[PDB]
Amino acid sequence: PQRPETRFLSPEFIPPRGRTNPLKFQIERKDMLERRKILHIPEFYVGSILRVTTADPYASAKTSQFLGICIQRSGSGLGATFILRNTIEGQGVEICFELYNPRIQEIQVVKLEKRLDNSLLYLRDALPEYSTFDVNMKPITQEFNQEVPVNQLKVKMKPKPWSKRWERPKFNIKGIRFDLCLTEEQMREAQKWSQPWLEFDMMREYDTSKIEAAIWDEIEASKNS
Amino acid sequence: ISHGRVFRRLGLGPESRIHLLQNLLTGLVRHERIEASWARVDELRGYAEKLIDYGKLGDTNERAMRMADFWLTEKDLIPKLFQVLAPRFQGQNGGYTRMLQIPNRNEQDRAKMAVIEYKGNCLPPLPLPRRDSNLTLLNQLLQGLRQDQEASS
Amino acid sequence: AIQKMTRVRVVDNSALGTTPYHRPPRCIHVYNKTGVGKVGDRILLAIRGQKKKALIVGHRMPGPRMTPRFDSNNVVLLEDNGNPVGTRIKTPIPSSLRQREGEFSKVLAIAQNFV
Amino acid sequence: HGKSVTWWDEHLSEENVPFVKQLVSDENKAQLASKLCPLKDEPWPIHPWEPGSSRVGLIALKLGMMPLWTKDGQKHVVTLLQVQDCHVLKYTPKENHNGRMAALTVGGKTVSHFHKSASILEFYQELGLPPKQKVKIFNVTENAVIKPGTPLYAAHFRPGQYVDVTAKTIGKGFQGVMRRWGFKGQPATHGQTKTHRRPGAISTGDVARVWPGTKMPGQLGNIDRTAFGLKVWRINTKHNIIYVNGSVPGHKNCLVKIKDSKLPAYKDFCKNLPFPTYFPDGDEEALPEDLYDENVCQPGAPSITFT
Amino acid sequence: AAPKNRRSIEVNRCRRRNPQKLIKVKNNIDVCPECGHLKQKHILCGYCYEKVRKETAEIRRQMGKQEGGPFRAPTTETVVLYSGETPSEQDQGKRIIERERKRPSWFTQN
RNA sequence: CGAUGUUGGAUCAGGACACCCAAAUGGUGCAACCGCUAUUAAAGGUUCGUUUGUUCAACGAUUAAAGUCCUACGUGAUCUGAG
Ligand SMILES: [K+]
Ligand SMILES: [K+]
Ligand SMILES: [Mg+2]
Ligand SMILES: [Mg+2]
Ligand SMILES: [Mg+2]
Ligand SMILES: [Mg+2]
Ligand SMILES: [Mg+2]
Ligand SMILES: [Mg+2]
Ligand SMILES: [Mg+2]
Ligand SMILES: [Mg+2]
Ligand SMILES: [Mg+2]
Ligand SMILES: [Mg+2]
Ligand SMILES: [Mg+2]
Ligand SMILES: [Mg+2]
Ligand SMILES: [Mg+2]
Ligand SMILES: [Mg+2]
Ligand SMILES: [Mg+2]
Ligand SMILES: [Mg+2]
Ligand SMILES: [Mg+2]
Ligand SMILES: [Mg+2]
Ligand SMILES: [Mg+2]
Ligand SMILES: [Mg+2]
Ligand SMILES: [Mg+2]
Ligand SMILES: [Zn+2]
Repeated sequence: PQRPETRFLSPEFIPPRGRTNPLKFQIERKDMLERRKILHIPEFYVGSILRVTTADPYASAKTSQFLGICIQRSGSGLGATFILRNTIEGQGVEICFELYNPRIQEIQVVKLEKRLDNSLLYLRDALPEYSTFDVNMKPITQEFNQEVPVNQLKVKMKPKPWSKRWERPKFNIKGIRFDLCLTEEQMREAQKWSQPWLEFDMMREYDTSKIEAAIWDEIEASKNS
Repeated sequence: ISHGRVFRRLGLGPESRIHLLQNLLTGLVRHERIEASWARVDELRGYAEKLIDYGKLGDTNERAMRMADFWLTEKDLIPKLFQVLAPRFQGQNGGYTRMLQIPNRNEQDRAKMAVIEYKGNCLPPLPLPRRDSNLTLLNQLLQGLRQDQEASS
Repeated sequence: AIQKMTRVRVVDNSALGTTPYHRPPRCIHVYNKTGVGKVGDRILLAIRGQKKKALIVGHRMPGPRMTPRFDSNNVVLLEDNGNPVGTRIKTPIPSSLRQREGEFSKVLAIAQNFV
Repeated sequence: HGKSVTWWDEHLSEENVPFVKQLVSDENKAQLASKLCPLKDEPWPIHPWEPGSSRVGLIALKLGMMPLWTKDGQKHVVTLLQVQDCHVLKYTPKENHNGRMAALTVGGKTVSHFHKSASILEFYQELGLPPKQKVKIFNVTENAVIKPGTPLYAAHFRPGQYVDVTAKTIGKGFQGVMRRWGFKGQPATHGQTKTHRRPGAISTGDVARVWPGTKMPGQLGNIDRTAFGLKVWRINTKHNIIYVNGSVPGHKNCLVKIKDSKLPAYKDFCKNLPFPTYFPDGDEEALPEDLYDENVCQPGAPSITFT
Repeated sequence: AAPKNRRSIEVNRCRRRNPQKLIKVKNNIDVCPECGHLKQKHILCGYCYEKVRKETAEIRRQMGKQEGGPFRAPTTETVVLYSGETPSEQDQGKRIIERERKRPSWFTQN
């Protein structure tokens, strides 16, 4: 067997599309790399389970723990955020942590996983057993030769209505058992909002390959310096 | 408030906008020089630039084939794109097409016309706006500065 | 964000908050000057035909960063003296309520789980 | 004589267009680099600080926004204001401008010569600087006058100070009365006919006229506004970037007029500041790369512990 | 609403002849160096382009007769040759379009 | 009367002071607290609901206070038509 190498770049390092002087992105990028020297932010995707240790002043112990599945990742630059989902005592709790908040002591990934979707916001309307995670679960270490294995797990759903109309093509959700909860009639009606030309409009795509190469050199130079 | 909107409202909506540019792009590939309204030609320039970029990827790349399948509504132009247009453009990166303002159409609507074409087409050249020759009085005076500047520096 | 005429959920063991009724416990009035209340803001409830004050512990509208968000509007029953009528709270409560100890000492004394 | 319209690129040949661009570009660098010695080219005398004195502001460019955290755990938003090219242009005597305070003129970022007026180009030629984009007038007391042509940097403001910001806000065009003034609209479904966002009654029956102060639909947004009491958190030296708390009026990549705050609380807060401005040559020492306020959590600082 | 009184011709003349409503003159008219006709500075010459368009239609009309089918398109480059000319070595391997008229001056061979 | 369109709401409010609140003050059967009464001041403010077409009124919750009145009992070439 062989072990091919691939690069992982955090999503917040990808500058947003728009009209901002690139000098602003360099200023944020320098501060982000300085913060990463002290706080070790590991590689984690949507669906991976993370434990985050924050510092709250009003607790008996100044540290505070929270373990849950990462529903989504969003934001760019110094204000990157991620949302953790966990259910305790039958109560669903969601917290939107900040990656670069100086009140975070450490970030640990107890299970590195990638799922069929890119934003797991459909767990609010899913069954409770898909959101409950053991608080004191032991960390799991994987070899680099696994390439972040994808967890193909279809999810049951509560009866309608839901938080959002997941049947619509605009969400592109394939990790949900639609056959069990929906009939053929509702599937055809949800297709009336389908827009087939969006995937073929070649001016709407963001080509950031050139930008990523430039910022990789800056990251590599920071480690060497 | 249309701040930051780079696209234009054409036809009967966002879907009709693509189809209008789909027919124009098909005509541009087959004939290599077409004339239409200036607003519609300006939008067509962006797609004609990137369509060649998909052509350079190759005949085997599936994404390029599916992308060329949708835009080339006539099915005898896909072999032409991957075997004539793409091989011709290998040197330049973005200098694929030219846009010039044709005078107003001699009709009631009096629309603003434009001509869009591909480089190196097998057609008579357009009357491009030619710059002044270097022998002109103003150019000769400025060339005196350059000769003196290059003599010392 | 809890405002007038919102169905709420009671998270302490009380005779009034546990006995089933044919009308859900709705909100009557929020004592904030703005017509909408946030976490740790007093509220008046209409439970089983009578009016009881309550304290909101968790809502569903997102708030500031690093603040927990729950899946149900959770309130705790309260009296005019500020002493809760319940005995213990099993549903987790945000840790930010410990900031106010002068008036929430009794409410936080019975809480079990903090997030 | 119906002379035809012309532009700089009309009569230039293809072999001289690159040459002219090089010609003007080399002039700008020579002119800008020849002004980098304010204290070596016979500057005006410098007076010590006095109560009630006002300093000279700058003209900066708004880059964007960043989040910033303090040592107490709170989160603040700072706007990156970059000073690109700032030079004092002309000095007006006290009795010729207002009669109370002198006026100092400050220019904006460098622009092309080929698209400015004849008088504007001629004015800068005598001074020896490339044309500027925006020009603003600053009210400065006689004890803080600066010789025209003296460059200014972002170090003119030291972290900890409160500054004002004046710039044209975002223009939203011809907007209706609901968006412009915030009037409530009519209901949407209870029988209303062709009335959902209209102002409604605009006056009373008796007066038989419309008062001059009446609110009506019209232009919204493209006007000059000022923000007061913005605290300066961090100053960057090499890139000349100023961090200001809160949101400053104006869109991205616009020119912003920055001055010391005129609020009554923030009076005489310039004794511990450079006067009349920061001269890098006189100090003969290298400033830190970044200047931080005492309450700012630095990116290379240990994580917050509330122990 | 309905007008209250008839507008006098004195008022109408002021409105109908205001400088905004008058036709503005054009100062960007120039003579074409090649044909001597009139054109604007930023617009291609109407006479010269019409000269090209007529020739382009003739070339395209000849191509149509060389591909009878509606879905027949060449897979190679195209070169147009006039009377008194023969294909070059670099022009081999390409479809040939023959025109009886002499090669036009503006068209340039490579 | 060869037409001055008529209650209530919705929108927008202009004004008066015989002031409901906010500020200053005299008197008291004013110790303090809570009140009663009088002088001065109109820049700003004067809530959300159940029943009734309702203005009005009753009732629930609250507020520093939920003022009185004029303006074709403002405002249908801006809307509503329950009466
Ligand atoms: K009458
Ligand atoms: K009033
Ligand atoms: Mg919802
Ligand atoms: Mg636009
Ligand atoms: Mg149209
Ligand atoms: Mg364009
Ligand atoms: Mg009852
Ligand atoms: Mg605009
Ligand atoms: Mg509305
Ligand atoms: Mg009608
Ligand atoms: Mg309507
Ligand atoms: Mg009058
Ligand atoms: Mg206007
Ligand atoms: Mg009459
Ligand atoms: Mg009214
Ligand atoms: Mg009023
Ligand atoms: Mg009075
Ligand atoms: Mg009072
Ligand atoms: Mg009336
Ligand atoms: Mg009415
Ligand atoms: Mg009407
Ligand atoms: Mg009327
Ligand atoms: Mg009726
Ligand atoms: Zn011509």
